[PDB]
Amino acid sequence: MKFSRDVTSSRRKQRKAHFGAPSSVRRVLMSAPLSKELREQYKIRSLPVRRDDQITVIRGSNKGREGKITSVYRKKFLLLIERVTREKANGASAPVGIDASKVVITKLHLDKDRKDLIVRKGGKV
Amino acid sequence: TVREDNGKLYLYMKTIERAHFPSKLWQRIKLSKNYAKALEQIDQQLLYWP
Amino acid sequence: ASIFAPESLLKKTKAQKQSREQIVAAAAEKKSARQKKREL
Amino acid sequence: DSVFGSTTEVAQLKKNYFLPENIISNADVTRLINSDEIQSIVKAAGPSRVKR
Amino acid sequence: SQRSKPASENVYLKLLVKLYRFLARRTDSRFNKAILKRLFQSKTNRPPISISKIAALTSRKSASSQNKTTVVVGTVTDDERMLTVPKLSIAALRFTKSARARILKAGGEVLTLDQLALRAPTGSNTVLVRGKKHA
Amino acid sequence: VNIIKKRTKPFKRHQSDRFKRVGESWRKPRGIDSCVRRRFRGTISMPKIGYGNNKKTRYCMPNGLKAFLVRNVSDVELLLMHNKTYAAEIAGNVSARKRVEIVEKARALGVKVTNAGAKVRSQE
Amino acid sequence: PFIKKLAANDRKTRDKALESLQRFLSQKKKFERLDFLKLWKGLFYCMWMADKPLYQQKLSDNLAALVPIVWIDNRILFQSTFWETMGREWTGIDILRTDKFYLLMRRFCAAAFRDIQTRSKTALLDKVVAEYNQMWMDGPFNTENLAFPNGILFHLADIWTEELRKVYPEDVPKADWYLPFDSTIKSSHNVVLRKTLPKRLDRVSEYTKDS
RNA sequence: UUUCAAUGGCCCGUCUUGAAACACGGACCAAGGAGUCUAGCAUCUAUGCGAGUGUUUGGGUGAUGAAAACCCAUCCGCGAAGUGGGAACGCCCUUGUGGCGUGCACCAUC
RNA sequence: UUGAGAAGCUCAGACGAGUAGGCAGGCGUGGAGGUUUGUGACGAAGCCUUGGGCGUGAGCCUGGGUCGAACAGCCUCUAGU
Repeated sequence: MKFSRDVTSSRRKQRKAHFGAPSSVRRVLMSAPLSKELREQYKIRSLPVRRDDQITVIRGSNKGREGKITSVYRKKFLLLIERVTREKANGASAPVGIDASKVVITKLHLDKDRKDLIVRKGGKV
Repeated sequence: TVREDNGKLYLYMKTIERAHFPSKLWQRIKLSKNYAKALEQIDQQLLYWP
Repeated sequence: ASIFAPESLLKKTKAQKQSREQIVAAAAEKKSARQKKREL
Repeated sequence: DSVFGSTTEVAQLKKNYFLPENIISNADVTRLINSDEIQSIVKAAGPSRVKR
Repeated sequence: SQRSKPASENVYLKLLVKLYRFLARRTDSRFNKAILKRLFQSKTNRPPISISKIAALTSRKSASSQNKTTVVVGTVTDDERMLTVPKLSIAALRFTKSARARILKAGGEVLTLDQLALRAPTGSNTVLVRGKKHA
Repeated sequence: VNIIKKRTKPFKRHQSDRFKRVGESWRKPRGIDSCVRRRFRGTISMPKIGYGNNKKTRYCMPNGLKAFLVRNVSDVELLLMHNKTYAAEIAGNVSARKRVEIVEKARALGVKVTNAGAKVRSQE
Repeated sequence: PFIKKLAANDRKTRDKALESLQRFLSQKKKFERLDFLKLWKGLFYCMWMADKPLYQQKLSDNLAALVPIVWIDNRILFQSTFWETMGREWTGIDILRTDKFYLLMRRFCAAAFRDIQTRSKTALLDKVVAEYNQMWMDGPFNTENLAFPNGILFHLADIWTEELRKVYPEDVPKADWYLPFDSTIKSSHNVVLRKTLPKRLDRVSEYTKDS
């Protein structure tokens, strides 16, 4: 149960906040779990996704697939993973969007900003 | 009452004096597979009941 | 060793015996009275 | 006992409150009806559902 | 609201009607028939009777109240105006808290209508009383 | 014991066959100048308490049993003692996973099921 | 002998407390009436909680056999307090516990006659019954106590002769055995009681002197 | 269910009128569409307490929603200000029959 | 003899038009508290049907088809019923 009068349990206001969120909020809304190896080595459970991240698809028809994240589609809350495509009528390959919570991060595109993020969120390297 | 447990019928009885101890409220005995003996078992255990 | 025939049962059986005695006596004289009545 | 009191003693935590009393002392009507005091003076019961 | 069952939803009042339904038909007493009829009556038709009226009615004229139980199907309220309460035995549906304390501390006893049915199942040696309906 | 039905035709609302806007469900005619209310000759019948069926055979199916709606196995076990008076009727919203387990349970209990072959096939 | 232990929720504790109370009742000291009244509140609830018919037959036997254990001086008070607590709690029992308490009263009815016979070995029988008839008259058979239930007295009338014959299987000596009933039938303000007690009672005037 | 045969069967609502005649409303279907809320008063019933009764203007309090529940200081409102018949009961005793008493509520008589 | 939802069970007789109006018991709808250790992607609700059944009736249960994510029975509360 929530006891703060500063947070709303209203489904109307929760749905409006999620679907009307700005880009700097959808960066956090699009978070993915880390693999057990990374999770117990970086001391971090989940991180927001990013391009060049290496992920494994965990749920859906494409379950078990792996690949880098070519681009994150924050408008529709979708990830676009390389070689995870669908053939069209004319044979052109249309990429398939995957929710960020349906993948797991097996390798992190480490940067100084993310390295600072790890030590910030109780992590280590 | 009589109820069945995994193929064996049991006679369940409760008394007024165990009414406030739910774990020990109902007592249970085994009823023989022999029908005549099962009827007599109910008669002996329920003696002077209505 | 044995159950002692509850005392409510004993009280009822004594009461039922009194009523059963009355019923037989009432019907015993009713049959004689009815037979004489039918002849009348 | 202090929150509710007793049917004769006032509650400590409720000023001037006594537990409600009952219209019947013993609420087992079967015990009163089938008692020795009452069954000894009732007239002989007629039958149950009677023959046609 | 008065004919064949009380309009009351009180479960314990239904248990008294059940008890005197048995007593009315299994005994040839008009007391059990009268008590049963007054249990179906409404609150307006069952006026309270003061503790002073019971004391006055029992010790009236020749008095000689002996120990007859006073029976009222109603509430026995208190009369603070009277100062000395006699030794009385009253059976009623309800006693007020002051009336019950005054009756008990001043000698006698208070009974319910089911406690009296076990003492006088035919209502023998009972003083059946009523409250004035003038109001 | 045979079930006698005083009437088998339903009581239709008056003038329900002339208009689509007026449903078949019975409505008491409130018109004073209505021939149906005054019960002339040739006018339709009306629901009267005289048409009420025998109390003993009321709610009884033509096979002599009374319907008992069943939503799971626990409901059908209640009819252990009343299998000669009641028939199990599985509800319409009970899935085929539970319909099969109700039918198998009702078979050992000796209980008739009114719709036992619904949403399933057989495999001998 | 703690009363709180006599009314415990487990039967093992109640049996242990009953055994400890066996010694407590045999002391050579005078217990006041209130002390026995409180003691009989626990003992009533020790009997009130007995579960199976075989246990409550033995439990009522244990309570009845407790009477000769009590000191002779305050033995009458033990019985007189038993019939006081069985009169004020009789109407509060339910219909499923009356049969277990009927037997206890019956066992104590015979416990009075058996104690009468024991004291008759040394002292004369006339004064022993007089002491007991005083207990019966001041207690259950009191005419000024309108609240004492007739169910107890109807039971006592039903078993008075049949439990006296048990104590004296060979012959019953002359005594005022039926004195409490004679006083009650004559001068009781309960018309139901005096109109039905002679029917229930089966007093045998074979030995008592003709009036 | 459709259809046939035999027998029967004037269009519904409103108003009118003994009655109808009437005059009105009705192309069809869907959805919407009319004794509601509140203040006061009186009867009745139920419930609580009862010569009392009413916590919620307010204060206290309430960590798990704290607009709830729980508690009540001072006021105040409204209330308070003999003879007959007879319910019921006991006692009889020719026992039923009736009589002898005790007499509620209420109605008649002072 | 088991027939004590004593609010049950049971026996008997008479009776049955009905406007205004009086009275009683029921059917259905939206939402609320409780409950069914309730139903549901192995198909909820809805709709369709010369399928079947129950009730004097309001109505209710169900098969088949269609359909695609919620919903109901019981006690009580409530009303833009």
